[PDB]
Amino acid sequence: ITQQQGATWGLTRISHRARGSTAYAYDTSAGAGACVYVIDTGVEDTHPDFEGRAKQIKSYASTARDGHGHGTHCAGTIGSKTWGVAKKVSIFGVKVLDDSGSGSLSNIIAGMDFVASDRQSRNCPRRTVASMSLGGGYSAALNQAAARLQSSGVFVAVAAGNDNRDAANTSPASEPTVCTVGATDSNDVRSTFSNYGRVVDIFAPGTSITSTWIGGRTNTISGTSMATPHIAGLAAYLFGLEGGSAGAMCGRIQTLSTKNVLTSIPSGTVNYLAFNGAT
Repeated sequence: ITQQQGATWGLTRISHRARGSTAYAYDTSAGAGACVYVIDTGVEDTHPDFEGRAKQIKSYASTARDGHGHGTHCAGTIGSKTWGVAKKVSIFGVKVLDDSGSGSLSNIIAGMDFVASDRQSRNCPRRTVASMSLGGGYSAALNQAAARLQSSGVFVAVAAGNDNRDAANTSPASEPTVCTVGATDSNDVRSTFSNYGRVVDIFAPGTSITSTWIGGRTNTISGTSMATPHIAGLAAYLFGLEGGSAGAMCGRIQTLSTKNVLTSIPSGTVNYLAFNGAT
């Protein structure tokens, strides 16, 4: 167990039962041997903070690289050296959204099955994760694709949505079999924009999260898209430390989670906050 001093709040929060720490405590295994696919606007794999552990390998949009930054930020929270949860994990960028931030249903689905097939040919001994920080209106097609990816042996973490309503009307968030992620702020209050409801499985840091950005810079933004990679990284971390299965990982994260500390969690929604068991 090592301690990253002065780490960004999201990392400090998932490594401690209570607010107050300025450090990120985590096991040195740091997710080594695990793989995390980021289905978003792409990942600027040239960012120095990835130490070459990130690779943008597929695009279904107009361009082939992340010209927005959203996907790079999520990738950064997953495993960048300075802002990441699993600092030694391998990251793969799958671009399904154009640089504006939008993409077709067909391309989003195609991004999911691509992960399902590609991960089979990659050396990912500890296991594979799919991080989906995207969420539009309800879509059976999106839910089915996410379900297929999950069933194929990949742990899928998806954003709950930012409509401040039940995530039942958001996809892939509404898919029962995936791990749906809500967002919280540094004072343990549900993010003002975070969706909720029975379909949400876990909450993680999502308000004012700092991470990698395009141009080799950094940025601080908010959204369930920021909370999702905390969970994606946590699973990669657990895979590399205690192992586990893709099908039991969401439940494992719920079991380990810090309970009853969040404010504004309506009855019927789980008051579970991501915890890595490092302290």
